[PDB]
Amino acid sequence: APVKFVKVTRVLGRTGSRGGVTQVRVEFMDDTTRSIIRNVKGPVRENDILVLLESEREARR
Amino acid sequence: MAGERIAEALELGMTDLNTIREWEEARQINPNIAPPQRNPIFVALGNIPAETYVLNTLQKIKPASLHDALLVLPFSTIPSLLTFLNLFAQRELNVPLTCRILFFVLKTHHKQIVASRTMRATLEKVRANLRAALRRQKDEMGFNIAALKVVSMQL
Amino acid sequence: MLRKQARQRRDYLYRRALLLRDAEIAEKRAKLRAALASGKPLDPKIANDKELRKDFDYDVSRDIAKEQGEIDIDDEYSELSGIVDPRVLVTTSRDPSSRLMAFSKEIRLMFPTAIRLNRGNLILPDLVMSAQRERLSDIILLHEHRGTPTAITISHFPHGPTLMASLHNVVLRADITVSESYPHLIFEGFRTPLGQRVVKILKHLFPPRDPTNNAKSGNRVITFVNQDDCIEVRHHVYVRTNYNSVELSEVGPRFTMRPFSITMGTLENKDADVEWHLSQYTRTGRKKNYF
Amino acid sequence: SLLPPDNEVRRKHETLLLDKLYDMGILSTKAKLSAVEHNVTVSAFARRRLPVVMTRLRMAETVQAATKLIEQGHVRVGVEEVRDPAFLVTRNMEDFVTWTVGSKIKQNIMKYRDKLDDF
Amino acid sequence: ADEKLRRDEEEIKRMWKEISAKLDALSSWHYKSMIAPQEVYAPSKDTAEKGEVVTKAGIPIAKQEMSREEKLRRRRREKERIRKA
Amino acid sequence: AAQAALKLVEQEQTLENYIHAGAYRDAIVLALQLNHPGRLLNLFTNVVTTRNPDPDSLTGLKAVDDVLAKLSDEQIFQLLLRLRDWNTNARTAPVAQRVLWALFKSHPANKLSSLSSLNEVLDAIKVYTERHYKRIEELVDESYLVEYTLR
Amino acid sequence: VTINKSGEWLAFGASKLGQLLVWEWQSESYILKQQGHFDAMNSLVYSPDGQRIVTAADDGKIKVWDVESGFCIVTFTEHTSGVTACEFAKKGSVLFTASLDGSVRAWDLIRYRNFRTFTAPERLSFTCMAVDPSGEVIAAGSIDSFDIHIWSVQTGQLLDRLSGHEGPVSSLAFAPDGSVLVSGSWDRTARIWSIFSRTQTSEPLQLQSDVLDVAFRPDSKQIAISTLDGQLTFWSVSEAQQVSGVDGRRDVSGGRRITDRRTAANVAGTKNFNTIRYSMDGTCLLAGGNSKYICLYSTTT
RNA sequence: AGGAAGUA
RNA sequence: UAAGCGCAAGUCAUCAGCUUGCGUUGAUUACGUCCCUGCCCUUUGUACACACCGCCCGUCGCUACUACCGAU
Repeated sequence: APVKFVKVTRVLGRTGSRGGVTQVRVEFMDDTTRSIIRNVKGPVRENDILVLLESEREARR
Repeated sequence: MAGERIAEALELGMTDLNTIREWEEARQINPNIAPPQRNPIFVALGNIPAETYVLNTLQKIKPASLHDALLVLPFSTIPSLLTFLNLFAQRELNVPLTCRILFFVLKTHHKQIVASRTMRATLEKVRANLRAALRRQKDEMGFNIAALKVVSMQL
Repeated sequence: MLRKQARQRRDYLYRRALLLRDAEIAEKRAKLRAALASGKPLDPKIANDKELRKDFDYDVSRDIAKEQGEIDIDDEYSELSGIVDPRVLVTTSRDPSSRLMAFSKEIRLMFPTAIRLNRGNLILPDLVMSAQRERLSDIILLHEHRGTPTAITISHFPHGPTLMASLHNVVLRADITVSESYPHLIFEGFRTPLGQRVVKILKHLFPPRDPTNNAKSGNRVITFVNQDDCIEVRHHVYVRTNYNSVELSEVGPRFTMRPFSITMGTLENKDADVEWHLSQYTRTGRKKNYF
Repeated sequence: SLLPPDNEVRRKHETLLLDKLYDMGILSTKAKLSAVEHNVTVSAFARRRLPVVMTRLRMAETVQAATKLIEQGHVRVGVEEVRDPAFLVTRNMEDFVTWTVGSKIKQNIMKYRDKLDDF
Repeated sequence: ADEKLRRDEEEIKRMWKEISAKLDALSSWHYKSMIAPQEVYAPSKDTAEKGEVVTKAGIPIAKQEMSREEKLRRRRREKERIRKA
Repeated sequence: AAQAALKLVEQEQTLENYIHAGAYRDAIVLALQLNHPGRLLNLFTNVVTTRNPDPDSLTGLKAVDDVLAKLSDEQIFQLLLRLRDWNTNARTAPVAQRVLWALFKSHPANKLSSLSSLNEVLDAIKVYTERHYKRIEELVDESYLVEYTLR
Repeated sequence: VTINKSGEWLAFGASKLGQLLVWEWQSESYILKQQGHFDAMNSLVYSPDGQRIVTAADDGKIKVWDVESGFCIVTFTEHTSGVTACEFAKKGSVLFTASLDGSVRAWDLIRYRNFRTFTAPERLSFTCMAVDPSGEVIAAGSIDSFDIHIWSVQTGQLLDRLSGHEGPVSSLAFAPDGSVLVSGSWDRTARIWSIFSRTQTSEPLQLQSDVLDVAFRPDSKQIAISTLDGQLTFWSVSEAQQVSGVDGRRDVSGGRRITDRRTAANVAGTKNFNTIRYSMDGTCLLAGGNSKYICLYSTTT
């Protein structure tokens, strides 16, 4: 399980569902192009470096 | 749920284009019996094209939250959206809409689009259909404003 | 700010004193006009007062506006009578109980534009300074005995009449969510001008209404009615099941209220002039409803 | 008051005259047009001037002391250092009148009250 | 006469503009190109003299074309506007 | 005119099955006769949203261009009435500028300035067409983003 | 009166108002008819193009001047009694202005006529004005009331009036991001107004004296206030915290008007900045008051 | 007078 | 703000089985979202643009005209 650092561009306003879970737009940090959207618990803003595990997650609510 | 609406409608239109390109290859082979067997959500609206299905379900979303449902779109289903904007710019189905939401999608996703390669080929296609569409309609309306000038000066 | 509201207190009390100075010239002027119009008997002091005729002819038309009902009476309410939405705080005593914060919950749940603050440790001139700066157009205070509440003190701003009232026969919410529409005020038994003052300081405490279809639109009613100067309020929600029938339901706190003070000036003015208080310990004070 | 007394131009210009002149500060109640008939007065204008209204606010002791102070320029009305002794002060500008910023008079006030601060 | 009442009223309005300007000046002001297309032509009921009706879309749609269902729905829509207004 | 009423009922009974059929020419003509025009706008929207665009044409389908050239005076000016009524909407402006474009390409500036309330008609068409033209011009200058997104 | 060498143009100057005009005497026509302001100005801004400056005055008119050619291209006369403030949006289409008439008039500058004149329910006289950069929110503020009134442009009504201040709010400014309103008031305080989210919250900035002015860094991370001492100070906006400050009392002293029996360097009343701006880089400030010196500071050093 | 129906 | 801590008062109603003030010390954790539970409002208006949407829908009623089914 290699660790992939990652950061944030957009905060996805009207989508985020089921409680305080913020869904967020994510631009990868080592290769600064590949951008997936991830599910984030807790307070998160733009320009905020997130640490994610295995990136084979394409799901939402 | 609106981004899920254009996600699943985008996927149903994508498999619809898959079935009519398989059937289109088969009718380029022979006029033999080749059942297209379309989707029982398309046949309930009446054997409609995916252009007017996906266009009408992009006109259901009210254009405040158009960029919200449009902005939740993942990079997996950006290319099928570019396919249908190639079709909307081809047969000219509401070109201020396909301009507007095209420019939202590229305007966000530049570095993935400019770093990719295949969507610069389909981006060349939608460049051709978009430029020909806006070019033609622009030329028509310019001719009409000139003609209305000549008649209104003629009186 | 403070110089503004202090000079507004002082100027308001001065103009009220000029009302009390001009009461006799107002009644004398009204008998002059009504005896010009109706018929020939007129008092010879009125007919002989030579300043009254000139100041009459300058000041007829405003008494015409009063008799017609045109102008509004100078008051701590009719500057912003029904246009502004009155923001109303509710607070408690200093260290409230579980029952007292639940009662605070249901009475802020009674008024629509009513915010609720935790008490904490908040010096009371910081209550009137805080509601003075963030323009809470009414605050109400709460007091308990062992959680079962025993007083409220409505008190509004910049310098409006506080009312202090004890509290009896209180039933909270029972076992089991209540709507917040702009409610329906009814007021029964306020026959006197003191009843008209307490009815004014209760009917400018709620959000006003656009006057088109208030008679039908809305399902929430709030009822104040006094027997023996101890007013009542119940809180009912209603569906009008016919054109000639209606189904009510008790929604909240069963409430009765004995006012013991009406003090002009705010909650800090413990020196300002009362207009009313309970006359216990007089000998015929327990035989009168309003005074 | 020479109009017929049911008229609407009367019932509006009464309220605008009385409310204008009251909130100006010359009248003292806004419920009597007889108060304009014999209670508007050049003494009421002159007592609505600046050295009298700060004598009345007790910014000074007398109108001569307050006039001398506002010709030496210690006062302000609002934000601007007023040096005119004829500056008419209206009723809500009788709240925003105090001493100017670096005022020796104000250091004498905080100095009397034993609470100054050289900061 | 009403000519005298209105001549007196206009002279009193002239007096109040002059005097009220002089009062605000004494208090030093501490008192209290063309046309859009929708204002050249906009399609509406006064603009259509029809057996058709100009809709809220701006498009005339004729009753003779309108079936049972669409005249029904426009009755219930205008009655929705009556229950609101 | 009871037989004229039976003529109206009969030709309506033709036109509904005619729009059910794939032909559009005598529904343009028979709708400029029947004078109920919301489906006339549905006919121009149908004919410009056809899949088949050919030839080098004016409206799309072949007969429509020279049935606009073979349309008469009161019929054409009444069509200018309903194109100043369809030019206002921005959803049906692209399907009215194209048949309006066929109309101005066919008929000259004397047939169109021939009399039969003409000034404010073509003025209203002028101002709304200028509005939507300014919109699509701004769309073009936004399409050079895609021109840049290649290289 | 002067008269051309040809004999075809006549020029007339009326000295009381501005009123310069040139007149073709045979083709009877104004080739020129121009006028300045016959009263003190109160505000100027620039279009975001940068080619025209608009200025308002106590004359009652708000007029639109071209930077080249030295003429007023428009003069709007629909206020009365002195125009206090004057501003644009991001767009440069709409000219939002404010006046002691009691009204904020939102002018359409391509059609030369106003959308919407807002005013307050009780009669006010607004002295300060700030429009959101995406120009769909209006803030204004007065001396008579000391709450702050917010209208909505794409509706037309009044969206809120906002609390908090113990004195007449005397400088209003939205951020060029458009997330934060900032109020500067005579309660010797400033205020961060976070409107647009679900918590319309405040965050006060306890200052030392009466706030005269408020200006934003063109990136919205830092703000400057003029306060009545004569001192400017510089504040972080995200984490609200003073970062810097100038005491400019001696830098601005344009001394000894007549009817000063006090000396030039003792007049308090020329020793404060009415108005401050940043430059478009965000490096230097303009600062200026009731004085003779315009005072150009920096931010980093 | 009732019962059931259409269109506007 | 929650929580601890003592001190004072007893103000015509209430309150010593306590009540109400007053100071002292003072955090964590949300400060976003309507997904769950709900509550309110939109689809009519209220002034006008540059911009943008494009006729929400079902069930009975009230009337107006047209023609019937069964008594008298």
